[PDB]
Amino acid sequence: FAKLVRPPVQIYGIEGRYATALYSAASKQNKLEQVEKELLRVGQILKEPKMAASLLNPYVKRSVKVKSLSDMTAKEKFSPLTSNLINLLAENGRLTNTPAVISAFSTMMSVHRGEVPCTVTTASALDEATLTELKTVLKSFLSKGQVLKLEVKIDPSIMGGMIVRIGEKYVDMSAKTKIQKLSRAMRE
Amino acid sequence: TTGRIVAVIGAVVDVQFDEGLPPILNALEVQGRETRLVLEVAQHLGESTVRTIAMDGTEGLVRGQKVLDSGAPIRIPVGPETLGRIMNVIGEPIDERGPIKTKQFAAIHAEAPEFVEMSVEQEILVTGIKVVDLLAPYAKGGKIGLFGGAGVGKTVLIMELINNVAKAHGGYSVFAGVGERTREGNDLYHEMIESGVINLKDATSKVALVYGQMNEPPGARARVALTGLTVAEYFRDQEGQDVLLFIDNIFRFTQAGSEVSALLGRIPSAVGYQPTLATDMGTMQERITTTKKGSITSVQAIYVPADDLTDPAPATTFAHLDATTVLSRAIAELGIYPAVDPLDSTSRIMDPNIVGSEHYDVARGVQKILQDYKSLQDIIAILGMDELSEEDKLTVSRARKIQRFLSQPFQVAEVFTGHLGKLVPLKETIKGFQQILAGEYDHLPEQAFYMVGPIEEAVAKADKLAEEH
Amino acid sequence: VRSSAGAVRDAGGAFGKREQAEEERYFRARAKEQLAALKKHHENEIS
Amino acid sequence: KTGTAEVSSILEERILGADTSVDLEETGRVLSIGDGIARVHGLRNVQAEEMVEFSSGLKGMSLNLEPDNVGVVVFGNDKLIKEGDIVKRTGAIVDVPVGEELLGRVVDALGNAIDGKGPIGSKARRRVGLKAPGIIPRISVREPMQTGIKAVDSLVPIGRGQRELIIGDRQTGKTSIAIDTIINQKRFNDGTDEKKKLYCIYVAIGQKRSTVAQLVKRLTDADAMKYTIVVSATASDAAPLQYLAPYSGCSMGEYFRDNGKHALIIYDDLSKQAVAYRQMSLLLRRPPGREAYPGDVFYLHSRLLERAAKMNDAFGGGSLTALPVIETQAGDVSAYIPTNVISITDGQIFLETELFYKGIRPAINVGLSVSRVGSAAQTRAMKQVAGTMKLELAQYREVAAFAQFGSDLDAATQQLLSRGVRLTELLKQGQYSPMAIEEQVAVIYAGVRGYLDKLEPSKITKFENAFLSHVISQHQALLGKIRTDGKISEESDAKLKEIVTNFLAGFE
Ligand SMILES: Nc1ncnc2c1ncn2[C@@H]1O[C@H](COP(=O)(O)OP(=O)(O)OP(=O)(O)O)[C@@H](O)[C@H]1O
Ligand SMILES: Nc1ncnc2c1ncn2[C@@H]1O[C@H](COP(=O)(O)OP(=O)(O)O)[C@@H](O)[C@H]1O
Ligand SMILES: [Mg+2]
Ligand SMILES: [Mg+2]
Repeated sequence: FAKLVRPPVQIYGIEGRYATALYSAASKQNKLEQVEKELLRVGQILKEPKMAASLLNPYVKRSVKVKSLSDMTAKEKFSPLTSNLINLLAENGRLTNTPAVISAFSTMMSVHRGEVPCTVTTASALDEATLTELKTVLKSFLSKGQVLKLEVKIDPSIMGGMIVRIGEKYVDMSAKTKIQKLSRAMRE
Repeated sequence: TTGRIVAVIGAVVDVQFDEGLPPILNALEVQGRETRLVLEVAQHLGESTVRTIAMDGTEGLVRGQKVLDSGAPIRIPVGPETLGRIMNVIGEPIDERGPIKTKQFAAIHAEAPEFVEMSVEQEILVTGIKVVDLLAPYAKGGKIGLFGGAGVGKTVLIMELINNVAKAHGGYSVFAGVGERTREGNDLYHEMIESGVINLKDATSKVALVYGQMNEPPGARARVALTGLTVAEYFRDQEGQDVLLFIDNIFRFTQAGSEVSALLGRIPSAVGYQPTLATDMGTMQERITTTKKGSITSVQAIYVPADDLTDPAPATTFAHLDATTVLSRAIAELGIYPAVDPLDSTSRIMDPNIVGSEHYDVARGVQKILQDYKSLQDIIAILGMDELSEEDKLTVSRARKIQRFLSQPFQVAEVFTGHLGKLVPLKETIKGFQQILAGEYDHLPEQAFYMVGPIEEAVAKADKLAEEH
Repeated sequence: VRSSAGAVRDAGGAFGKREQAEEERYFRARAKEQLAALKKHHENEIS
Repeated sequence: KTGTAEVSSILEERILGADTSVDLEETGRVLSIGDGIARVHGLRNVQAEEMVEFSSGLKGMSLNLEPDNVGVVVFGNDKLIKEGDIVKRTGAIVDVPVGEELLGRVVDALGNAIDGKGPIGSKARRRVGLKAPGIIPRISVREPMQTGIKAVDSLVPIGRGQRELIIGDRQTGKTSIAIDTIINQKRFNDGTDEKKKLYCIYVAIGQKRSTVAQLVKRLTDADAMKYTIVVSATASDAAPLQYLAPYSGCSMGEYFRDNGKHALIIYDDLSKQAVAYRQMSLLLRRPPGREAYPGDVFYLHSRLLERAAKMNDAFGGGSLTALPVIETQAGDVSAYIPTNVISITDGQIFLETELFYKGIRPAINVGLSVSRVGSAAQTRAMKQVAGTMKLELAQYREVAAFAQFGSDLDAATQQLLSRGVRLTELLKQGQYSPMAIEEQVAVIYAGVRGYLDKLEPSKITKFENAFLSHVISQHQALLGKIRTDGKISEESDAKLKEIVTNFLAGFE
């Protein structure tokens, strides 16, 4: 078979297989950025209430769906890769999980351009200076060229401190866990 | 080629290859293990993944561990240097004596001999056991079965055969322990060292041992039989000589095959066995054969789950054997040892034109008298012995004498009975049973015949019983 | 479903043990008698 | 939901327009391979049960045609097949060679010689999956198929075009029945009567190669290979070959049936063809039924056994007897495959081990044996003696319980027991020593007229022996008269009376 080039992050499931096929197809020939832009475009194109209502009805024949999608793709001037992907999803009847593919490829493209999603959780918000030093130290955690994608949720359930996720790495300096640890130490 | 573990479920490992896939049955080596873990490819799942069964514990495997592809099936060391050693499924030694230094490595998977290689000659192999020699005589180059449940004498009988045939056998010998107690493996190692078949000093060892006991994961039990079979095959071909091949038990091969089938995606069949039971057993039992280039005498112990001879595993195994000796628990309860069932045992050579008309007629007379005894036992349960026709009592007396006279003391069962082992030449067994049937002993009591060699020993035991009466 | 010879003692119920004992007692008695006769023959043939 | 062709390789190919350079009509690429089942992508123009050929020189039969893929069963070890291989159509359903060029040759399930005697002649080919005849070509079974066994020929007659069934346990004598039937046909094949010659086919499914080699030696010893074909599908063979071998044998026999000759095919053993089909079906993920057997297993055996016919003279008059062998377990003829094939066939020769060890070898258990064709498949002389023999044996079987008692019962039951014991000792037979019909009728006639009520039973098996030799040497004219004539004429009856009395008058 054709030795497909594997994506960086492995997505699994039906969306995973379709997205890995698309990523392998795009990586050779080199069209990942353009195909991602086209995928984002079709993200809205199909979302149109008329098109969505006409594509979620399984009683319109697959022939009509494929013809309508060919007309839409021609009317939008896509790469042959995206047009063939939409045709393939339509033939197999996998339109109801099309967004999961566009989502998957996004997750698959973000890692391609080097990104490590991050999460920070605190009892209360932060002052921008402290957020800046967090940015600096977390970028210290990463490697070379690996941009960071910070997210700062606020969880009052914890009683203070901080909780930080960098990919699968996890550091929990929250008051709640220290309280739990010390309390359990007492009871033993 | 280099691949990458992508799943670990029990003993089944899914390995993904970015380059070219390895063919089915190839051996792969996991990189990053302190010991040696070898996976064997069993399926191609598409998308470059291959499913495999691990020949060792899959503990501490990490999704992503690199894997090397050896390019050939599991290749074991073969030759005269394996004699006196012990081995795994993958051929590395487990006797703590250093590397096996051979020049030839043989793959454990091979095609069975073709039809234009079969030997069609049969000649009795005298084992020295009365019941075996009389009713189900073995044959040189033939495959022997030893069916029977648990605790009936399979291991003792096979040890007795190694004591007899193997000790005084010029050719070599191989013993494959497949999924049996490790205690027994150690006991056999030491018993051979004592006897002298395994010589730890010189290079005069006559036995090669392969072990994959019941602590091993199913992958290793399902293949240690093939490893022992490969050693035996080499000694059959290149050495061009007679070989013995003892296997204990060959039901653990089937069972180990059944412990992974459900995880390989196969629907179960029959009583929860893999769908490929008969094919998997045939592709193995068809390499244990006496071609025209050599000659393997194969003795197999076959566990029968719950004494059930109609279970799919023993039922299928029946068709691959020339001789069978169905050890029975109902006879072992009576104290008749070996508990070989005289009516449920058979042999191919048991024909008047191969053994002789005297031997054949004696055997058939014994079987007929025992069957008549069984028919009478139903009546005796209602009447009583006191109400039988004075001829029927004669049948019962002869039948009980013959039932006891088939018992024999082994040289390996000294510990249990405390008696001494006897080897009974074939002519003496035929004479003894012909006389017992002819009536030349209808005055000696039954117990005189219990656990004795030739008939004269029964006469002497009766004399002693009478003197100390 | 059929029946076969030697089935009463294959079940091993109560009739099986009863038959086993009915056989064993009788043949113990006959063994005793035969042993006595064997001793008598021994003595009478010593000379 | 999911499909097996939705793997990312196929989708990758189709996304960048690389699916147009591949001929997905007569070629395919293996998606999966495992446990002897390959799942192939493509082959859009492949017919059900057509044979495809893999790149590595192997063959396979395409059984499951699903929307996504084709399920091929490989004819050998799947060691050589790898995912991504190339599978090409052969274009033709599986067929085998046929003709007189196979006689005396051992072949495998596909007609390839395996005895190393050279290539197989083979002028004509025949598809193994051909519909049997219909209601009309056949005509009632009339001619006898001489088994050469006293019990089978006397109490369980087998005609030509009949489907008997040698059902029994393990090691009871089924293959011995088959081999004696095969060996007894030499007296007809050697002769010149062209409507009595029977050609034999022995299908050996799932037996080890040593057994088949010994069997071929046994046939050669008896000079019974020059008219025998042996089709081996031994244990080491892949499941599809064991599945097909009965059909290859049946087509090699349908050739003889169509061309006016007579054939006898011994599917030994069918309970192993059922197992091979069960494996193939379970690995193709087909829905299991009772005991894990697929739903269409009765169909599997019926479409095979319903090809044993007796064509009428407007088609040639040939015939194809079938003698399927089934190994029951404990004694359970109510299991699944025993039930199917008992409901398919026309009789059953039911063998025992109790009888085998009581000394009644062959262990044919009459009473449970039956032949729904019956007297229609017997000669007139055999009818005459066998009617009385069967009646007397039936009388003896309902008072056999008293045998141990016997004495202290009326005179009628004494006579019944005596006659029954003599008759059973008569039906005993050696091994590989079939008997011509004249010999059988002479022996049974002596037995059933009381001329052995004086002999002790232990001596009967000797009488039967010596007596037979006498007639086979001194009195050949009477035997020839009975044989050619087919009946016992009053003069021949008187001659038999005198012969039996004269020989018995001085025996001791
Ligand atoms: N009529 C007979 N007289 C003497 N011996 C017999 C007779 N029939 C069969 N035997 C012996 O019984 C043994 C078993 O017979 P055979 O193998 O034909 O039965 P089987 O059911 O085909 O065995 P399996 O089914 O296990 O292959 C053989 O060794 C054969 O020689
Ligand atoms: N020849 C014999 N004489 C006396 N007892 C025996 C003999 N063979 C086996 N046994 C009994 O059986 C037991 C061993 O059975 P074994 O053969 O090891 O089990 P299995 O056959 O299930 O592997 C011993 O404890 C012993 O009491
Ligand atoms: Mg044991
Ligand atoms: Mg047989």
